[PDB]
Amino acid sequence: QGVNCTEVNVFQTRAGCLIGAEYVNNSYECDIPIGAGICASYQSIIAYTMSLGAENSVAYSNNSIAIP
Amino acid sequence: TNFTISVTTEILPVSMTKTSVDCTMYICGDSTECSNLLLQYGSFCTQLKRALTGIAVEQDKNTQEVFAQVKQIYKTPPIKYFGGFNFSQILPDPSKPSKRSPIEDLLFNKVTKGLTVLPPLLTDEMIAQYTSALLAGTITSGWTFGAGPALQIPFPMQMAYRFNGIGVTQNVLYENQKLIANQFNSAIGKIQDSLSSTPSALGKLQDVVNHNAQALNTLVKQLSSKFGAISSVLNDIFSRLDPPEAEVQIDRLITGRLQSLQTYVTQQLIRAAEIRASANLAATKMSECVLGQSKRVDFCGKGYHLMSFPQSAPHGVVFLHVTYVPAQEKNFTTAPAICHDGKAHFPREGVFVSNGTHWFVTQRNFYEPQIITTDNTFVSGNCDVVIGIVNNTVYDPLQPELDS
Amino acid sequence: KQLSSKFGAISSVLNDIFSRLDPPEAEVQIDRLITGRLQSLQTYVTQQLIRAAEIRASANLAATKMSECVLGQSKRVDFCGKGYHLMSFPQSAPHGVVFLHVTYVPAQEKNFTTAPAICHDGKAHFPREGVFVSNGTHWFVTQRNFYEPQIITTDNTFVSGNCDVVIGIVNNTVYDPLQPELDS
Ligand SMILES: *[C@@H]1O[C@H](CO)[C@@H](O[C@@H]2O[C@H](CO)[C@@H](O)[C@H](O)[C@H]2NC(C)=O)[C@H](O)[C@H]1NC(C)=O
Ligand SMILES: *[C@@H]1O[C@H](CO)[C@@H](O[C@@H]2O[C@H](CO)[C@@H](O)[C@H](O)[C@H]2NC(C)=O)[C@H](O)[C@H]1NC(C)=O
Ligand SMILES: *[C@@H]1O[C@H](CO)[C@@H](O[C@@H]2O[C@H](CO)[C@@H](O)[C@H](O)[C@H]2NC(C)=O)[C@H](O)[C@H]1NC(C)=O
Ligand SMILES: *[C@@H]1O[C@H](CO)[C@@H](O[C@@H]2O[C@H](CO)[C@@H](O)[C@H](O)[C@H]2NC(C)=O)[C@H](O)[C@H]1NC(C)=O
Ligand SMILES: *[C@@H]1O[C@H](CO)[C@@H](O[C@@H]2O[C@H](CO)[C@@H](O)[C@H](O)[C@H]2NC(C)=O)[C@H](O)[C@H]1NC(C)=O
Ligand SMILES: *[C@@H]1O[C@H](CO)[C@@H](O[C@@H]2O[C@H](CO)[C@@H](O)[C@H](O)[C@H]2NC(C)=O)[C@H](O)[C@H]1NC(C)=O
Ligand SMILES: *[C@@H]1O[C@H](CO)[C@@H](O)[C@H](O)[C@H]1NC(C)=O
Ligand SMILES: *[C@@H]1O[C@H](CO)[C@@H](O)[C@H](O)[C@H]1NC(C)=O
Ligand SMILES: *[C@@H]1O[C@H](CO)[C@@H](O)[C@H](O)[C@H]1NC(C)=O
Ligand SMILES: *[C@@H]1O[C@H](CO)[C@@H](O)[C@H](O)[C@H]1NC(C)=O
Ligand SMILES: *[C@@H]1O[C@H](CO)[C@@H](O)[C@H](O)[C@H]1NC(C)=O
Repeated sequence: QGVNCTEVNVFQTRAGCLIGAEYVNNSYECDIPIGAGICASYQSIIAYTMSLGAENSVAYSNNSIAIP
Repeated sequence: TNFTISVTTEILPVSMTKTSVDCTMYICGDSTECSNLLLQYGSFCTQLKRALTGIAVEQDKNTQEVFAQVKQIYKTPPIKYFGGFNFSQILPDPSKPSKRSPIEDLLFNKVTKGLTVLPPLLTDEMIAQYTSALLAGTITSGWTFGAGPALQIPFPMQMAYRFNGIGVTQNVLYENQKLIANQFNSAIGKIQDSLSSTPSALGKLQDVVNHNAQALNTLVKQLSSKFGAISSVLNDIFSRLDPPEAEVQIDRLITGRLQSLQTYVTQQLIRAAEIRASANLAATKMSECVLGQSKRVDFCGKGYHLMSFPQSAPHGVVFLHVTYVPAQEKNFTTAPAICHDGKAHFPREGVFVSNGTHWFVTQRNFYEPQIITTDNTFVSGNCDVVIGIVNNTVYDPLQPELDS
Repeated sequence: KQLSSKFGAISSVLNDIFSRLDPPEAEVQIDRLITGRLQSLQTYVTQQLIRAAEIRASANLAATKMSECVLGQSKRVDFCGKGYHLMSFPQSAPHGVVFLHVTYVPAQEKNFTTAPAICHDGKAHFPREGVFVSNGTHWFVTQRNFYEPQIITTDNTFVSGNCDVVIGIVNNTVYDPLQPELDS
């Protein structure tokens, strides 16, 4: 953290550079914090941006109501 | 006889800047003999590293608790019409690449060795996304999104329910919906102008940032202190004096630096505890003011609380409390009960009101006279027990039905 | 473990220091050792004070939670349980307390057509506590947390003004429960 690995599977983050992890475009609920948005996990060891949750879009209308 | 929709700001700090300090680099630097002498002191550096890591994970936990209140990220509908209400200042702007609201952008702009400043686990982009999801949930789905599944509800009926939560009927809201929307838009514009024009409104976050920076500067400047020795540089005493005296001087410098760093750690722990309390309070306000309506007085702003808006801030959170403020009062003659055929009549929900000649019943928080009938009144006992009863007749809506 | 620290002295044991070094000259070393031990003790005391303050705040929070949503109802949402709160059961815990919150969570929602009010005989009708809903051809009033369709009558609705100032009102008749008694 705090330095670039170019002057030390290499990935660069805002917090720092990490080795031994592969960047994955998928978004998962992480467990091991890293910092600056990236949050690694074990599946091998992978690093990815943490997922906030499942995307939802309620069908809002001015004349529709939902009653359980 | 009138109301006023007033929007007030409430800024509460969320978390401080996470910092990590290296004991050997800060105290001894590049001297191997100094490190060997420091290794006999025990595990002070390990203790302080553990304390700083605990502080950092405490800040991360506070941020997660105050911001990740829901697990579903809601999205605003493309048609941003809510019965004349304007929410452009709080919704994220697609023109800005940061996906931040103009209010959020204004709050962001208004806020300006051996030590490493660890960046927060949650960046500002996902914090802004959390705030946008909370706004979408509290606007489109009402307050039920925080209590299970989200149920779609239009804004006028949500506002009617919120008015009912403070004992105000929906008829006055539906009779003055345009006036309420115009007053809300004017209040939003006025509070935006006030936030733009008042530099002292950001006092708490600026004070926290200044305190952290000043603590860091003091810890940096503490290296220049001689601590009663000949020199404040370890190189001079290592290459200028005999080891029998150089060992004593090195011990004096390292114990002075250790005392300074212990004081810094204690101050950081006290500030972290204060930030913990403030973040717990902010999380409580988010759970009560944002995720629902709170009947508590002065918990969610001045006066009666209707709803609120959560807004992201640098190292803090900004709340936009929507309040209910009565205005334009009028004197009116009252009576505890009405006597009719030897029976004492009491109001079901309001109070008896008189303008001088006739007697009506109206709500406590608004003026809405109505004919005193048997539907909105209940009888209990006779008239010689109550004190202050006046004489009036009680109309019966059932009577003209069988009169004809 | 901090008792076995040299603290800049020749050894962590003091009787050997007094035996091998005379107390006139060993007084400085003994003073350094005891002041290092006292500094460690003061650090431990300060850490214990901070932890005790935090745990006292947590205990005050637990006491307030037990005051609100154990000895009575709680209207504060997301205070001591996710969702609508019903009750809680306090059980003993090692150096602490645990809560078993019983919560109310709605499920199985359905789509309905709503209306702010009902205009009958030129007068607007507002529900007392429910909301006007429609399943496609008929209008009903239901609770805000459960589905229970009922016919719109005058007992559960009240009249306030006419039906043109409001926006979004629809047309539907209101059944009068009083009428059929004197119709016959
Ligand atoms: C309650 O107050 C509001 C504003 O304080 C009044 O609305 C004003 O009404 C006058 C006349 O209709 C207009 O000229 C103003 O432009 C309105 N102001 C705003 C901000 O819309 C309202 O009339 C008051 N209610 C009563 C019953 O008098
Ligand atoms: C809601 O508020 C926004 C922001 O004030 C309004 O956008 C302004 O519209 C006027 C013209 O009506 C422009 O002159 C301003 O430049 C706009 N503001 C900005 C920041 O671009 C908007 O009209 C309001 N109403 C609705 C329905 O969105
Ligand atoms: C108190 O309010 C009542 C209700 O509005 C007033 O009664 C009406 O007053 C107007 C104004 O002169 C008359 O045109 C109506 O015929 C009155 N209604 C009835 C049923 O008589 C009353 O005048 C008000 N009293 C005072 C002192 O302001
Ligand atoms: C309201 O009406 C009652 C009943 O007509 C009045 O009570 C009477 O008061 C007089 C003296 O004031 C007594 O002699 C009667 O015996 C009372 N009658 C009853 C049934 O109690 C009462 O005074 C009236 N109040 C006002 C303010 O005029
Ligand atoms: C909406 O609900 C009402 C009442 O639940 C339905 O009215 C009844 O519908 C059943 C069969 O659908 C008929 O057998 C009854 O005779 C109806 N009642 C009356 C009083 O006519 C209504 O059909 C429902 N509408 C939709 C579109 O589902
Ligand atoms: C509800 O009923 C009213 C009264 O019958 C309707 O108002 C009439 O609407 C027609 C055309 O829509 C006009 O030509 C009349 O002049 C209106 N009369 C009055 C007294 O306003 C209203 O349109 C109906 N609404 C719905 C949705 O059916
Ligand atoms: C990568 O290295 C370059 C040059 O060494 C430096 O300018 C840059 O800041 C580094 N990247 C990060 C993210 O620090
Ligand atoms: C009501 O009357 C009192 C005294 O007669 C007066 O001081 C007060 O201003 C009046 N209130 C209003 C709203 O006029
Ligand atoms: C109101 O107060 C005055 C003076 O204190 C008293 O004479 C009068 O009886 C009181 N009225 C009531 C209804 O208590
Ligand atoms: C209600 O309708 C909308 C769009 O018509 C749909 O997205 C939603 O899933 C529906 N909800 C239910 C409970 O049927
Ligand atoms: C709902 O919104 C649409 C589009 O803004 C509008 O055409 C329609 O009239 C609205 N419905 C009501 C009941 O206001």
